[PDB]
Amino acid sequence: GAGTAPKGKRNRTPTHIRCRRCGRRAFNVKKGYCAACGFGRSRRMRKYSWSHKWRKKRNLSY
Amino acid sequence: GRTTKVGSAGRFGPRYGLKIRRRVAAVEARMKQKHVCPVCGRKAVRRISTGIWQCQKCGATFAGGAYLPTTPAGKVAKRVTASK
Amino acid sequence: GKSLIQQRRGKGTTTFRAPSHRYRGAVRYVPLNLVQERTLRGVVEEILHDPGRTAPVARVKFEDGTKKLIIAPEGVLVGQEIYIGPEAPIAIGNTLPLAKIPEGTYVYDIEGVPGDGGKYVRAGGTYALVVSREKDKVIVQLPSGELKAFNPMCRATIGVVAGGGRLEKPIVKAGKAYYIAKARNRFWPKPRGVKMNAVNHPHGGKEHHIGRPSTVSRRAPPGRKVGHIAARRTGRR
Amino acid sequence: ARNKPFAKKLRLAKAAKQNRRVPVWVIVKTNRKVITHPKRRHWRRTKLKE
Amino acid sequence: MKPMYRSRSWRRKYVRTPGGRTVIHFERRKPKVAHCAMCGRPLNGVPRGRPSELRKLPKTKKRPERPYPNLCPSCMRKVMKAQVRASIT
Amino acid sequence: MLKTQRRIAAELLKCGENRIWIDPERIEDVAAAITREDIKRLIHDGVIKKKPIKGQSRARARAFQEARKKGRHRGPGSKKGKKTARMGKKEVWMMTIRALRKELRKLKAEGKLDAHTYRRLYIRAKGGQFKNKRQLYMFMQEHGIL
RNA sequence: GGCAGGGUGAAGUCCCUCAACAGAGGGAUGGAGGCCCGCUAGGGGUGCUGACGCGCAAUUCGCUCCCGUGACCCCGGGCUAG
RNA sequence: GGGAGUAGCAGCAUAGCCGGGUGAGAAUCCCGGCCGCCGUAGGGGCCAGGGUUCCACGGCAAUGUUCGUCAGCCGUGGGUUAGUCGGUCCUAACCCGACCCGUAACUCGGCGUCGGGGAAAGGGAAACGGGUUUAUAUUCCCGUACCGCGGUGGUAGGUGCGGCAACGCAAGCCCGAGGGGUGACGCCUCGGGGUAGGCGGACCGGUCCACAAGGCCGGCUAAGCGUAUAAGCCCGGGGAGUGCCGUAAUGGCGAGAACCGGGUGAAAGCGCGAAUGGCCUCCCGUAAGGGGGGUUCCGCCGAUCCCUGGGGCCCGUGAAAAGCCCCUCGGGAACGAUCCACCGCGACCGUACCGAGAACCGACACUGGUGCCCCUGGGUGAGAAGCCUAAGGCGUGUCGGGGGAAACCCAGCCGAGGGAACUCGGCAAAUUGGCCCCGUAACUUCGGGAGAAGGGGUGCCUGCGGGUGUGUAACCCGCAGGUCGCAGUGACUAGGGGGGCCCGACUGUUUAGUAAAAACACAGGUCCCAGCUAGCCCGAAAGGGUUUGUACUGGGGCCGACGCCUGCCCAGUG
RNA sequence: CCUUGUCGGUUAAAUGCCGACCUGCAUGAAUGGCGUAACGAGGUCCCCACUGUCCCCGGCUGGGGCCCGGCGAAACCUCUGC
Ligand SMILES: [Zn+2]
Ligand SMILES: [Zn+2]
Ligand SMILES: [Zn+2]
Repeated sequence: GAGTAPKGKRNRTPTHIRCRRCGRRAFNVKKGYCAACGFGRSRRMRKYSWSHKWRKKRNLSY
Repeated sequence: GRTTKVGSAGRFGPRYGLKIRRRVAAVEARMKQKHVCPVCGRKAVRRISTGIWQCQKCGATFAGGAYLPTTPAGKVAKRVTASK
Repeated sequence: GKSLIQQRRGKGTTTFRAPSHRYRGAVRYVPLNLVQERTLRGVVEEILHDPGRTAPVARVKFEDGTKKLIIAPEGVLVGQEIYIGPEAPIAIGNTLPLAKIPEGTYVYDIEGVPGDGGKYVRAGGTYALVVSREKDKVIVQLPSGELKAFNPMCRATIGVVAGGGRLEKPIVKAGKAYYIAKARNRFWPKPRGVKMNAVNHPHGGKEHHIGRPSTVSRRAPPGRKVGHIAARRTGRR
Repeated sequence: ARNKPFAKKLRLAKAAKQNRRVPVWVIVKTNRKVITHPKRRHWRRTKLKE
Repeated sequence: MKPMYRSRSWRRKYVRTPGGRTVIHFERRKPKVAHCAMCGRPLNGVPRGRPSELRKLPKTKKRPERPYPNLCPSCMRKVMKAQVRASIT
Repeated sequence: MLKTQRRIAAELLKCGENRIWIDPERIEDVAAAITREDIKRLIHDGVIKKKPIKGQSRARARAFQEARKKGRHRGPGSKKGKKTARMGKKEVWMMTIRALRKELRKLKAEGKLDAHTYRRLYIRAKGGQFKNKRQLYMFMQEHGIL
């Protein structure tokens, strides 16, 4: 069905690889941009006010 | 050959019905007979592709109909523009 | 609600787009600004099947060296010479302006405005007939039966399009229709709207019936034009 | 034969070197305080980020 | 077998070795013979091979000496005769 | 642990690991050996050997083929496939017609047939009249061709 | 990139004998099909309302049953986003 | 804490025993033998993915469904060598940037063009065999080769020939421009020639057997260089029809057949490479090592591997570009190679191991999935079926011991006389079964139904005959006689059949995980809009889909193969 | 709907099946009507054969269950329990 057996189909190419600008594994290899920092799409950094991750990285309050 | 009524549509066997089997058989029988060439006059013309007809002897290649080398409207246009 | 197939086609996705990289190039005549008053001569060097066209095409080589595709007429031979221009004879395969074409002649590949390359009467087995000439307009009978006026300087080619009788033979099988549709990426197989759910179609619902007239106004909004759009009448005769 | 990119190879090499136990002279120098650190990784248990 | 050799453009062949191994060798395929420009008939006196094979041959072992070596002889004679008859006036 | 020795000996003797033999009275000398050179010496001295392949006999099948040639083991209860699968359909016809055509040419070369009669016989054979050369000759005799 | 083996015998192409106003009868060739049998490989999931049901398994196992040159099965590269 | 020293450590592959050893300690680790399992996969090779799991030495606190002296566990040190293998080039579908347009704006939406990217199984220069290591090898060593660039020195040629011809030749150099070819292609089917592999006989050298014969093992040869026929195409001569030549089949001929001669042209084979190289074997104190021998002939089957030619189907037509060969032009110099011999140079990255009933994903050393992706000896046999078996692998689909083994359960075998009386319902089980001969109903869209139904036969031994073939080579097809058994497709393999009714025309698809169907689709029928700056559609706009398209077309609905048919009503809603 | 309608056939015995009749509660012509060869893991009635389905249950084979050595959980649990 939809569970354990389809999990076996996980030896294809990965959706995301390591990103050259920020060091995370969030670079989408078919589209050519990063889902975390925006590298490949934006000269500027991706940063949203509803997100916590950059504040956590800088030990900031929300 | 050894069929009373069916022809080329004996490949169908029981299926798809009378009207359709009859029509396929007739169209294909008239198409697969060797036709007269318009350049050399011999009966050596066969269909290559839809609308394209070729003579085996002289090598002449011409455009025509889907399942026959000529069409009625084509004959009329030939007659009229031969007049003028 | 949810969307219709006719609304998803407008987005331009792969499910709906034509595979024209598979085809032979477009078919256009020669520009006026390079055939002004010259009456060019060419030779037919190949006749070819085209997957996007419904008619066979021919490859013509001209004197300079330029090769081009034309829509092929019933009867044209490999090794035959054709003429394009105003002082071209009246012979099957030649292209002339309408002002030089007698009444009663069978014609194909007619321009809408002069110089536009060819628009009208292109399909396998079609022909148009020249009806009337005047100094301001030429009236032609199109295959739909309709009479239409053209500018007398519009270009047309003489004869009938090749590839007629195509529909004389039944398709017979579903698989043959599969291949015929795949060749041009047509939506196949086609669903019925009365066996869809109500979220999917203005027909639709578990009792499988249209519960309102299937004739729909010309001014209805998109998502609602299904059935018989702006019908003058319905039925047998 | 198995076709790695050079940069991925170098990152895997660092991950390989990182993976050993605390030296014994460190435990001695520290008087049994530092005896284990947070990056013991085994190839069947915890997978890395390629 | 590697995936590159699971590809049916490599014409595998079995060969027994001086050590008794019986191994598989792989080679690329040979291109077909030259054809006439007018008629599409095959040509004579023109050898078949890949580029590396053809570069180990001299010029005169690649085509016949006669003029228009890209045409069959009948079509060549047509061309020469037409030239002659147009060189009359 | 003698896995090293066994694996090296297999690679050197071009055999399998399960066909290597180590003397049970000299396991200690063999454990003392950690190099290919030392393993080679032990193989030269006979402490490590290659066992011979048993081999599968085919004498019973030989005797069966003999008897089948002289006419046994080929009755109705011994068959599992269709007669077409066992004989052929097209191969029989080919070998027949090739035989007939070869024979006809040989006759016409020996001088016994003229071209007209040869042609008519060629056509009869093509049409399927004879089914073998004895029938061909019986027809030539019945008629006046001999 | 791939699909053991076997069967049936469409069109097309003919041969022979007796006759010819018409015809009658006997022999072959050839290899089509969303054809047939088939746990070849592969794909699917009808019944026992079988085993299991803190399982080997958050949908599996066994027997039985269906397709198997096609609107067939699978792979690498891409496209469609609430 | 109780539940409890309980359940589970069975079911789909039931595997251990004897002797010896190590060690504190041995059902569970090592050696030998016996007995077993897999054997078109549990064997061999290798992607992705994983990342050191690879090797040697040393260990046993924890991990391992038991133990453990063992290990994919722990510790200490090691290990991946390339001009020729792959990536670095080309384009495909597709993506991006600039300019430009839109947006209040943008990291948003578009866009023809210009440029740039995009395939570790598509196109695409060049290397094979043997040895060596604990662990790498077409990468190191030995032997023998090839490619590109750059030089040196000679020659062909510039300024040369043989053939009626097809054609045969070393048959000039530099820079540019055109042209032709190759690259470069679908599905189905058939013949011809070869190879790997297999089989049979003879000879040599060995080995297993109270003997005995007989059985079993080994009996080899790469890239590269040189060398030519087959089909097919072609050139000369020749001159045909109450026809002649040919094929498995289709076919061919005054638009030039037969017949004589010839030219070009594949896969292969042959020679050199090449030998105490590899394999087998025989003597000596056995460390270095020592020593001498053999390496031969016929014949059969042959592919799913390689080459080459034919035929058939499409309302369906099955990539492109780089690169490479040839020809002709234009412009330059007087020299000078696509031939021979020699000399030098050839950067960067990957290269260990698994590749799955324990190295990948599924929380696990998970009967699932990824990958059956590529490949596989002998016998019976139609067969890559099932059964037995060689090679190779395993005894770890990782708890064992007792038992004439209590009831009861799971998975199997038999059952007297009856023969569906059981049950909602013949659920389940049984019956039939391969091949050859005979014979075969209704109904029918004349194709089928049909293997309808139904009936006979089948082993072993001894002899006779046929087909093709040169053949007491090899394959296939019949007859007669004798004889044994309850039984001869003796195991394995291997249909139970017939007659009425309803639905749906058929092949096909569906609710991943309680519904496979009468539901969907289908060919076909019929209605509607539309002459193109259209009709229908996306979007805030710019722009866009149908459109590389033009009424035998594109879009929108309903019915649903085929046959006989499809009546009346426009007051109402549209 | 009354309904196991009525008549006939099938059975020793028929709230079933088939064929006919027509007061069609509430059939009917492309929300198609009536038929239909071939096809169906579709639904349904009957006949031949066969059988442990049943009369009526019996005996065997392997694996568990039981005893022995070792590893060693969980669901559940107010206290208790004629
Ligand atoms: Zn980033
Ligand atoms: Zn002609
Ligand atoms: Zn030519």
